[PDB]
Amino acid sequence: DVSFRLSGADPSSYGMFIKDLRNALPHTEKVYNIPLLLPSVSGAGRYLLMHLFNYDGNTITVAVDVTNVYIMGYLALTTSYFFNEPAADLASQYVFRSARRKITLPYSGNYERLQIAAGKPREKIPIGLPALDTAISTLLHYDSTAAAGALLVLIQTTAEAARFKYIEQQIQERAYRDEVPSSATISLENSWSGLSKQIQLAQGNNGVFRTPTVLVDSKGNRVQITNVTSNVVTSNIQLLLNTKNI
Ligand SMILES: *[C@@H]1O[C@H](CO)[C@@H](O)[C@H](O)[C@H]1NC(C)=O
Ligand SMILES: Nc1ncnc2[nH]cnc12
Repeated sequence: DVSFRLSGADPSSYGMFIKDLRNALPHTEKVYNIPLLLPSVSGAGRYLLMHLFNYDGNTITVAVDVTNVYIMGYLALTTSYFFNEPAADLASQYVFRSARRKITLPYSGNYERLQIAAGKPREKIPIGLPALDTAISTLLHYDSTAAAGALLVLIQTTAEAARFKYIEQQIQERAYRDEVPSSATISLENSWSGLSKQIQLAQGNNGVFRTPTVLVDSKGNRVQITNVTSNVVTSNIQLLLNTKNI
């Protein structure tokens, strides 16, 4: 298990949590020096539990699939909550079995459905450590519309930060003040599977992507990533989605 406390949190303690989260994900291989997530894991071992504590010390436990860093569900006091999708239903067979009741959220866990449920796109939802404290608090008591927004915050400040050093740094910048994600952040989120695939295909293609990945950069400009010498590959992406899962 990995844990993060908002009470006393700073960029350093958040950095430590994101390190712990990455390190909890198993791999047997690195591709271009980046850990390659496993094709599959059987049984309860598929799921990492993240213990998150709000500023007041209240807690939720979040279930994360270690193959793809996908949040499947969470436990808040004695109630479990899972996304409305087959992978989350499967997860519910292994985690939080001792919850007094299980609620299936009225949406799946992808960004398209969550943004619909929340009534707003990610571009308009501030993220940061304060927003993560809010999100934890929101999830403690069921409210499906409020929970959609909370879950967009939770996913970007945990899973997305684990996947990309740039996103981790963005959240660190937002330790004490929320701000909507940069368009580069949005771009990276949207591109992880694509990038993961191209980095793997580059092995056997002399480091060259079979298909260029289009990203938005820090200055707001749109760029093509064509090979493993890109900063996105050398100094940003931290985990690879196995092509078996693409
Ligand atoms: C690889 O990417 C860099 C930019 O990141 C580019 O300038 C260079 O020409 C590319 N090399 C090849 C072989 O595509
Ligand atoms: N539930 C989820 N967990 C991790 N990353 C995601 N990206 C979109 N939905 C996600």
